[PDB]
Amino acid sequence: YQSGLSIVM
Amino acid sequence: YQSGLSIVM
Amino acid sequence: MIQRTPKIQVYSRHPAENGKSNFLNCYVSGFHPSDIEVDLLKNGERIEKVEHSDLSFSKDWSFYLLYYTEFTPTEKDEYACRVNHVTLSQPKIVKWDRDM
Amino acid sequence: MIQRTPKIQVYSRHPAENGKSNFLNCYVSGFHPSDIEVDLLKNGERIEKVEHSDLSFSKDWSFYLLYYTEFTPTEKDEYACRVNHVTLSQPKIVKWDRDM
Amino acid sequence: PHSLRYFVTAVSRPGLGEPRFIAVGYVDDTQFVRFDSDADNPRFEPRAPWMEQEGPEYWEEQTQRAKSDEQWFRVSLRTAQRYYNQSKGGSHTFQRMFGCDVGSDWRLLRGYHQFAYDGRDYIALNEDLKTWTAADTAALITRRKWEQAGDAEYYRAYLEGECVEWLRRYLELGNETLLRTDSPKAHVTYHPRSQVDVTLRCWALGFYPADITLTWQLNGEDLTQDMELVETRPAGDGTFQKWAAVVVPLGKEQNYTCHVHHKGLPEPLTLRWKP
Amino acid sequence: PHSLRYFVTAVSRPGLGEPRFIAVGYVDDTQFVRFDSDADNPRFEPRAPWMEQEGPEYWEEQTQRAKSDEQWFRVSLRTAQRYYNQSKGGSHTFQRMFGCDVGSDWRLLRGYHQFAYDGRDYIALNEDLKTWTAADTAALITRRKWEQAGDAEYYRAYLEGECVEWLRRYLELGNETLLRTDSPKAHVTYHPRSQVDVTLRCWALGFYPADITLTWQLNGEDLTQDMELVETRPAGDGTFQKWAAVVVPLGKEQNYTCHVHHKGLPEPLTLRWKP
Repeated sequence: YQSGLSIVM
Repeated sequence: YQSGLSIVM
Repeated sequence: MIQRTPKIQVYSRHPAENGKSNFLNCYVSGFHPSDIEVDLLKNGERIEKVEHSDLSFSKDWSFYLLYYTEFTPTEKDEYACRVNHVTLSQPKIVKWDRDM
Repeated sequence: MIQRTPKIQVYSRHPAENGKSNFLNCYVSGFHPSDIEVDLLKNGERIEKVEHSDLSFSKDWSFYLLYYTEFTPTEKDEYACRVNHVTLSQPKIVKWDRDM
Repeated sequence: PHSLRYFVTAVSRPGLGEPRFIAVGYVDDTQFVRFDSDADNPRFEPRAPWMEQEGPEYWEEQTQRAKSDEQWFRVSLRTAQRYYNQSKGGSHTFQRMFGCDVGSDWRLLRGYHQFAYDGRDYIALNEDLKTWTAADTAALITRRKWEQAGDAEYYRAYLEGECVEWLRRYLELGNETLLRTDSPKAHVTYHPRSQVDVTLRCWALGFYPADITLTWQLNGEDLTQDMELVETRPAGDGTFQKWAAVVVPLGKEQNYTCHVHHKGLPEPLTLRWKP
Repeated sequence: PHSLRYFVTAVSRPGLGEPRFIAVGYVDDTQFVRFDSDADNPRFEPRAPWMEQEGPEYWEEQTQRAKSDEQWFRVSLRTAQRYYNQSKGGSHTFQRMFGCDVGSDWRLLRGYHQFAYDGRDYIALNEDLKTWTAADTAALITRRKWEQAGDAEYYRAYLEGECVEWLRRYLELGNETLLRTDSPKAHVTYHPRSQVDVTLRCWALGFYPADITLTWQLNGEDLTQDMELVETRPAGDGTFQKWAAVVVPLGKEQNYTCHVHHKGLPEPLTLRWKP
């Protein structure tokens, strides 16, 4: 699994 | 099926 | 906010034979949003212990779920799947057809 | 007059589980001549109504037959295959091993 | 080829609690892991028997990444709702699909990182794994941010590394079952719909993998214009079912043939009705 | 490829009656017809469900051709018992295997017409369908007799014509079952033969067609010199089983790998033991 880094905005 | 033709001898 | 109404398929795991234990399957797919109510009915009332798959979605982002229970098919008992969605005004009841 | 003794394999059609009906198999192959005596034994006695396959032979001309009966595996019942052939001085009794 | 896929659904429930967070993992057409926020103890769980071998260090790392992603979607849901000027009460869904495809050699074929907001395409990583495709004006803002931050490099590094490495490992653990194919058990059923016509139904049952081709082809029609085709459906034992039906004039049923293509079948099935 | 094969056995029983004559028909590894002289009513019979559809013309012609061949073997056994100066009382076996193999295009690949007397090679038709191979002095006379008479052309016409046409037809009739593949259900079992060594047994179960490859790849990609392989055996449900065993030191089980190759498997299975 890989978690997100930057948020959508 | 196929029947034989010539006999062995 | 896409809203997709669910496709509903009611079928058995194996070919239905009277007196032979089998699995009743209700497959709901192609629906958005994820929030959905699915029940399995025997003779119009609600079968307890209906398992369902973990929620997942297809390649178009539309969700799919499988609801299943163990049943024994017989001619006199009628099996159905009851589905309620934001898209449905009232719960939709789909009868089980043994040729589908 | 070639003489080939039969290979004997005693095994079940499906993985053996106690109380589940299954098939006990004795497979004799690689033997010449065709004449052979095969019996299926439960606790030393002879199971009735044991079917067998139509006689056939391998590419090397050695015959093979399958002998089968329906049985229910359990912990206390012991199954074997007894085979007699012109090559054997006395009948060979092969017990059934569920890991073989 | 083989595929590793994660399907992530985040649904906000304003006034009812924190957003529901669900992540399901699939290898090919087999589901092997699940994370669901509403479980009594939310943690990654095995959904395949071959995964029960994994030690705690696998599960703890997976669960932490799931819990980390949960905060990501909680923020991103809030960020989206405010940008779109949506009502605070409204429930909204964020969907994410990511994974990798490996070829014959078991080296990466394609990497996927895609998002949908409220059931519509939002942003997707392109096949290059370096650039983004934006669905709407909002995603174009996400794209400029992710371009500057270098998010594509962060995701590509996983897709090119851990994703393929773990796909091959999952294939090792479940090899005896995952690499198997079950050819469909196919038959044609004849139901006389009227006094003028009959419906012919071609069944394909108990087949794995899920991909299959069912066509009724009349006289060599490649396919049929009026044919009912149902969606491929799970049997629940790891195998799938599908059927194709045509309505044909009475007495001409034997012209129609059903053709089945599957990974299990080196040659296609040709099925005909015989009474 | 696909094959149509007939396995014909004639065994004389002096003092008990006429020679026993048995003919069995196979498509690939599936048996579809049988003829036994000692049956209550001796005739070719269907032993596959897809054979129940043939009309009365088919079964009577097969039975008639079988009855002619039965008389052929009654004479040929007597001739063979006379050339070798064998005792009239002695029971002797004449075996004949004939058929055809068709390729991808479903056109003839090889035609077979071969005979064995008392379990040993006698005369065989070559792949050319024009020449014979003689095992002994008796067959060299049969070879010269059959060469002058032109028997090879009589058999070539069947192998190249009726055999392939009916092979293609059988594949059409039983397509839904004959073209199916059943992937082997494979697993490795661990049996500790001693405290010095352990036996690892690799299983292949429930597979069709019968052809399979089971190989033990110790250490690297090196197969094994000392491996016990049992003959492929029928389960009795139309599928086959096979297993391969090796004896390995205790604690070294993880070096050994079992490999399975099958028509059902697009990729071969690789299996290892973990205790």
